[PDB]
Amino acid sequence: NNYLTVPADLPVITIDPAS
Amino acid sequence: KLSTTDRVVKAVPFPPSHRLTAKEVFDNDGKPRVDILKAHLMKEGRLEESVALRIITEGASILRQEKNLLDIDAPVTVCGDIHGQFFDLMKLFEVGGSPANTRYLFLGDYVDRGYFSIECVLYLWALKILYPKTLFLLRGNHECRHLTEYFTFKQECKIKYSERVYDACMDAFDCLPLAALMNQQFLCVHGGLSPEINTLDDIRKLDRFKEPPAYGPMCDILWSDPLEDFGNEKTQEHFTHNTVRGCSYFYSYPAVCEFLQHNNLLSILRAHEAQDAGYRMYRKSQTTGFPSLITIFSAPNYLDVYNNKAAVLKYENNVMNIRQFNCSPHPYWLPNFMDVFTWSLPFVGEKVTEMLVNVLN
Amino acid sequence: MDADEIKRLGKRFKKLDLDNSGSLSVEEFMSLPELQQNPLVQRVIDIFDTDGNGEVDFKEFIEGVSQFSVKGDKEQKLRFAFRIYDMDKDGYISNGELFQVLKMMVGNNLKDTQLQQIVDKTIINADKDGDGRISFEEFCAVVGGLDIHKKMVVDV
Ligand SMILES: [Ca+2]
Ligand SMILES: [Ca+2]
Ligand SMILES: [Ca+2]
Ligand SMILES: [Ca+2]
Ligand SMILES: [Fe+3]
Ligand code: NA
Ligand SMILES: [Zn+2]
Repeated sequence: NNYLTVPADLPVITIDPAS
Repeated sequence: KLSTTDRVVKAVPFPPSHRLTAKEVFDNDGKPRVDILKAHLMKEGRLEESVALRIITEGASILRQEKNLLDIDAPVTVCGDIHGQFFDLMKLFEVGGSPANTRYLFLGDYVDRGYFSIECVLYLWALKILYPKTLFLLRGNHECRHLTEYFTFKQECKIKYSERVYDACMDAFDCLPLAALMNQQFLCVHGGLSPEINTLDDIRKLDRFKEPPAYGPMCDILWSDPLEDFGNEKTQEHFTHNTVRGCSYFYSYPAVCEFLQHNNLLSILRAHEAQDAGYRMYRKSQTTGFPSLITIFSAPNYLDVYNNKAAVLKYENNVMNIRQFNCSPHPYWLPNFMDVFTWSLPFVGEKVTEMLVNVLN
Repeated sequence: MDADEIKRLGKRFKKLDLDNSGSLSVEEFMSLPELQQNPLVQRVIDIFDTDGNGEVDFKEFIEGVSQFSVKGDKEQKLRFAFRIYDMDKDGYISNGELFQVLKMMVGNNLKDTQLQQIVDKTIINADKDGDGRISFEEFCAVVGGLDIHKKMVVDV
């Protein structure tokens, strides 16, 4: 190892996708 | 040559060392100054212990006076697991709307896994103090002593605050309501249904002011899941042992539909299981034409590896509006809050010794 | 130290002193293939180079190797490790040098932003007298219980 490593009526349904 | 004293990566702001006092966190009328708190906590700033304890115990006192089963009218924004992802909670309020003018319901699992759990608790508890009748908090299965000592929340408290603050959180978590009846249409819980819960009155009769037991209705509310094959049941049993959790049960689609019809409900809103999109709409009930179950999950890029979206559900004007959001940057911590000396010294001793052995042959 | 050890170190010093100048340069250390990929070589050389002239003379060589003796105590070993981080040799580990030395060890396994963040937090949490830097006493409070001194032993 040469480098240090890190240890281990009816409601409608709508969609607003991610910005 | 780079300075050996001044900081190398100057674009990173040095976190504040000062701990906020009571006058800095509570205004003239005793209301939390959540703008001050938000800005300070986003910088990884800490509070004085007495001030953290005041937030926790004042929030607990509000929760302590609430019912097991909250009665929450629409409109409301419903939110799932947070798991200590404070910088994603900040984005969540941007997407859902300011608590100054937005009603909120959180379904639990505020702590563990993410390394900003105490900041999540302090900020949400401050908001509950400031907005006692428009922001609501339910208990998740991680809001207990059993899981927070196994995962990292207890250690996080001891690094940033004290075990006294951890103990205060545990007593506060005991006050968290277990369920919400939302707009007289939705039962909202962290996990789900229970073989011992056939009516909403069965929830009202529970004693919630305790560590969640290893079995029983309070356990099941916090811990249960839909079957893996929910809606496609060969599995004719309504409740079966939940082999994923090691406690509580899987509930079937017939189980959910029967509960909904008997209690005149439209759907169960819950969290507790990560979703790639931040939500899942389950099979419609044949008698309602509406999804029988909805999972909401508000922790984006869960565990820094899932790469999932988060979502919240804004229910308003007879519209169920799913709002997704992506993860946001957060400051780095080594696993288990390890410091860089503990992390690097084994490697230093290994490599300096290796050099010497080779130099000497 | 032991007489036969002094004799062996003389012979090894001469073999490393490629240009027979009486002092070991960085290039001469780096001529050893297994040192070329060890990211702390320059730090160890700097510690051995107590007079700061950039090279290791024989006196420096012997005193440097002596710190890795079986007879050395815990404080002696831990103080060598401390000096790995304390680039400027003022007796305190400061932010800039802690980042630089960790950056040598980790390379690209962490981004500069992430490394600066955990360096900041270690400085804050480990600084107990408020001067903003880590003394040997503060250093040992954190790592003293890890028993790394047991591994820093070399047979001459
Ligand atoms: Ca030479
Ligand atoms: Ca020299
Ligand atoms: Ca120094
Ligand atoms: Ca100090
Ligand atoms: Fe969870
Ligand atoms: Na405790
Ligand atoms: Zn859960």
